[PDB]
Amino acid sequence: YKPVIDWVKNRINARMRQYRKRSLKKKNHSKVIQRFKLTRFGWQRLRSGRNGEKENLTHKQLKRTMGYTFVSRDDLWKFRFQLPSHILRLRDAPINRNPNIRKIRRSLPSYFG
Amino acid sequence: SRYVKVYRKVMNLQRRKTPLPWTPTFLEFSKEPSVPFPVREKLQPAPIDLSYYLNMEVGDLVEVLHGPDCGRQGVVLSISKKRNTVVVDGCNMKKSFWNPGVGASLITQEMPIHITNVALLDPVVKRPTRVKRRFMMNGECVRISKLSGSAMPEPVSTSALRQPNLYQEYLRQKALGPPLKASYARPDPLHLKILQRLARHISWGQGSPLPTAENPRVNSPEPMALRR
Amino acid sequence: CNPQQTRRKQQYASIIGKQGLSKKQCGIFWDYYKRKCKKRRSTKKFI
Amino acid sequence: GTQRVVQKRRHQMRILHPAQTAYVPVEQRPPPIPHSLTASSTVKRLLNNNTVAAKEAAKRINWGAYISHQRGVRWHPQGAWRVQFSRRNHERNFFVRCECYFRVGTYGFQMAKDLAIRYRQRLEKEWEELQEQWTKLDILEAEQRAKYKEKREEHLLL
Amino acid sequence: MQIPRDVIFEVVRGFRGRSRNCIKIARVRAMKALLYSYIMRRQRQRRYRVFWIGRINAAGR
RNA sequence: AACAGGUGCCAGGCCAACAAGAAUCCGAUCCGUGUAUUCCGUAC
RNA sequence: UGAUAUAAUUAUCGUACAAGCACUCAGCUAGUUAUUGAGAGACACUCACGAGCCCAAAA
RNA sequence: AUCAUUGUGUUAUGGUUCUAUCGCAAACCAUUGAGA
RNA sequence: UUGCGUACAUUCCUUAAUAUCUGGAACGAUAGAUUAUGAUUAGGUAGUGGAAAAAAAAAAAAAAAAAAA
RNA sequence: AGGGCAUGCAAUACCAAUCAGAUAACAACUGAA
RNA sequence: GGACUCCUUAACUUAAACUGAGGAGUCAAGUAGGUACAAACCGUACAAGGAUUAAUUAUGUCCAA
RNA sequence: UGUAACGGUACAAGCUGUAAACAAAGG
RNA sequence: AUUAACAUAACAACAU
RNA sequence: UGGGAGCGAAGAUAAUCUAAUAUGUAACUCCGUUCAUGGAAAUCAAAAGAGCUUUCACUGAUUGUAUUUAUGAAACGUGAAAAAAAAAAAA
RNA sequence: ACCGGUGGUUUGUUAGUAUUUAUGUCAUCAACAUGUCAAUGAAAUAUCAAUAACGAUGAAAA
RNA sequence: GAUGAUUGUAUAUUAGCGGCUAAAUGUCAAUCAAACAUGCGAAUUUUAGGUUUUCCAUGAAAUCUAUUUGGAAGAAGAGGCUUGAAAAAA
RNA sequence: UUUUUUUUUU
RNA sequence: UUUUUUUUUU
Repeated sequence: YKPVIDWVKNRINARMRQYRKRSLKKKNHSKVIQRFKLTRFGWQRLRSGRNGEKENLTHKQLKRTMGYTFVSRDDLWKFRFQLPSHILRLRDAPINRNPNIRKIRRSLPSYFG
Repeated sequence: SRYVKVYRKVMNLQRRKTPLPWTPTFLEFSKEPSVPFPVREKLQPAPIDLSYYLNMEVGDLVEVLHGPDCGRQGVVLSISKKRNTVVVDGCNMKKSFWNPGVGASLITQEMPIHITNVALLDPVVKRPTRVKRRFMMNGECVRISKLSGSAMPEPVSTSALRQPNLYQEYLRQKALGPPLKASYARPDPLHLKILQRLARHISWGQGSPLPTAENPRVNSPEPMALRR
Repeated sequence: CNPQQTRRKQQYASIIGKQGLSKKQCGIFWDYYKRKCKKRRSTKKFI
Repeated sequence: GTQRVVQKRRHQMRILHPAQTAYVPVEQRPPPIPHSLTASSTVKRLLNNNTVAAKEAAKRINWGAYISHQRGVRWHPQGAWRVQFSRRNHERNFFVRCECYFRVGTYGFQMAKDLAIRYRQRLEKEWEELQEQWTKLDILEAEQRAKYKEKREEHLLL
Repeated sequence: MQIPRDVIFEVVRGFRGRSRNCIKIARVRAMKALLYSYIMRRQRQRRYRVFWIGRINAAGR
């Protein structure tokens, strides 16, 4: 008595596995994207209390509540996985420590180098 | 289910006769290597020629056991040993095609049948039986049936069973291509001969000018000089 | 993943760098040594 | 497929852009300020501080004294003149790397400069000469080789 | 891992039974053997300075 | 890939009914298809 | 003979130490994978073309 | 370089895993035989 | 009153620095031979980063190299 | 393939509603494959 | 959602190595030295590496030293 | 078709089927 | 025929 | 055989629980695979037009069902492979 | 271009391999026991001679 | 106990979503408040074990909101890191 | 077939 | 304009 392996079966299943594996696609949330807006400037959303009681509120507060506000940077991480399709590339200010470009350089006779 | 597609795809490979022909082009590579080969088992019983053992000869009378032709008698036309198959007249007709010749627009042809699906009829009894060979003192071979114990009749002559194969003719015609144009089909030997004559002057002329009415002459061919 | 592989490698290395070794001499490494020699002989082949 | 939107900034109804300058052709470009000067703290703070006192001090500071019109001679934040002369030779197996320093506290600001200049000038010539000798050496070697080959052939003829 | 295997055997040369041959035991043994020398080579100085001071005082007296 | 088999171990020119060197030098015992050089057959 | 020295490993605030495994050796044994992803102020390599880049399956 | 002697060093013997094929198409290519 | 013992020198000799700022934006260059009074340095759990190795297999680049033979 | 080739694998299925056995007089008698 | 000590302080039997707060050091993640014997105290120009060298520190100077 | 039992062979993981390792010469 | 653990033997030592 | 027909639960996810996914998945019975399955319009489209059936790519993880967890080779349309209305009143 | 006969390639030098049976349980059921068809040697058609020793063949032995 | 709810025997019936039970959770192939065998139905774990070569650079926390807030830091967010410097003669 | 396509311009 | 398919004669 010896153990005989099912090469036919094993190879058949492995080919299927590989084929399936290398055929995948992205997935995005529905509810999430149903409550967000993408713009050139950044993500957009609504303010809470819109549908709530607004009796004890001034005009200034009402106006702001009726408005929109950008999504905080702390929450962007979620989107990475939630909304792979939709990607927002942040663009911060330049960071250059070159003394040559500084205003001080103008008073100097020449440039450092 | 979300696995049918892949399943089928995988299965197809089995039937696939990999590798397949592939013509080359400019800056192009083949993909045949990337095609997995089919899976097969080696250890299996060796083949056998059932035709030889059953004492079944071309032109013999047989009857269909199963299939659409539950009871139908015929004459064996062809036997294939490697496939273990036989061809019986007036039975199992499924292969249809366009008429390659004179007649109707459609013609059918008989298809091969497994040897196992047929049996030899008894001479007198007219029932499926077995046949055994017996050798005489003189070396004469006689085929004797089991049921009746009687001698079998001789086979039909091949000249009578010879028939044309129109399926092959249709395949040969298809291999060439679509039908030719009427205009193009028309012969023109008068101008074809002039073109053929000009072809030799162009090829074996060595750049020599063609003959003219005022100068009907042409430079002779030059031989291959040896390296002294 | 063991002392055994070090012994096999040391043994191998001690015989690889030689010529005119017999089958009885090479031992388990006979195939390897033959492939090495045939590989080496490739440079001497001209059109 | 997928969309990749870039972020933008708004200011006074205008799209903010990074600083950019045009090209100003110049007939002759003056020498730059050595970078080594920045390695100290007095200038480092000056540069790192954007203030009127700094800008005024900058004006007063004489930048022209540290400029050296001689290759191989540079200023060091240690308060010295560094002399650099690096060369390699694998053929002759000779590698040289000068790291001479001329301190100010020993000689002076101008004296050191002068001395360094002189030293580099000297080294140049020295190198030149050495190369010129190596060529003749090579030639000689060649000649000896040829004579040895002829002598070897003599024995075969004998 | 701390020490090569090839060197442990060398270092454990001359020790008692099972400790000159056992990788397991040898490890722990060798570690301490090297540690002690490591530690003592730094303190070797004051132990000789005190001896020199004592001999000088003896002589002087 | 001359892995086509064998001949004492790695053979295009040796056995294998059809082409082609008992080729020369080197070799611890020790045959040795092995190193160096060279010739030839091939629509194999 | 003189001087000197508290097996190793993990957890833990704690060398925690009288807690857990191991007599020794030989063989096997625990971070595998982008035809589908990527630079997001706790760290993100490199090649080609350029307002233009890639080209899917047949072949 | 502490064997005082029951230790250590070298070497040798013993123990010690175990691989010599009895095989290689149903696919493709080339060639040949009778009859259309 | 005047004393003395004591832990730690990068004085000497040999190495190392990868999140944009150590001179170095220097020199050299046919693919870098390691700076002699050179400044800061180099204890480390968790986490993070750089670099050198692991005797094997494949590739149709294992003889234009002194002397000797 | 000249010749020969005990025995066992429960076999009217080269045909024919179903339900035990050498495959069942009606009815009793029922059913997702 | 921390172990010892310094100052202030809540609770407790002005008790306990408890329970919980405000702000400094050490350990955690620190070596060797001193405190007789086992992290927390003093000192350190505090452990890349090697050798037979010089120094005001906690602190010592009858013997073990 | 594929296999199990008994017998023979040299009692055997082979071969074989009481004709149980062969008829080769039909005038 | 064959590594280690393991088993036995021979030689080597004197400031004791 | 992850093919087709009958019947068909649970471990698991939702950090317990209902729906839901797993999955019409596993076990049981039957058909036995290109000589198969399928099929030559009372269809789709909307104001143009395509013209039996079948395979691949893109449209597109778009629309839709769900939500506390997922699932989804959707329809029209484009490219490409293979191309098939009927032999026929009898002798 | 079917059909018969001959040869070669790929699958496959890169991948692999199973048929006999001792032992457990009432049964279902589970299971890789024990180097090779094998003294050794390329060759046994080289294993000679015999009483101790020296002798024979073999690259190597009693 | 032994003239009686005596003992003993061939071949038989009740099958786990169960049967047996003069009623103990006693028994059904010598640890049954729910038996044993098989499973491409390819088993789940806020607990807990293990996690394999060197050298170098840099270098933590035991704090906060929320989770009907826990305890042996579970999950999510915030906070905490490479900023600077430190080389000189009338 | 997918992606991108200045907000400046005497 | 900067290209290209070989049998005549089973």
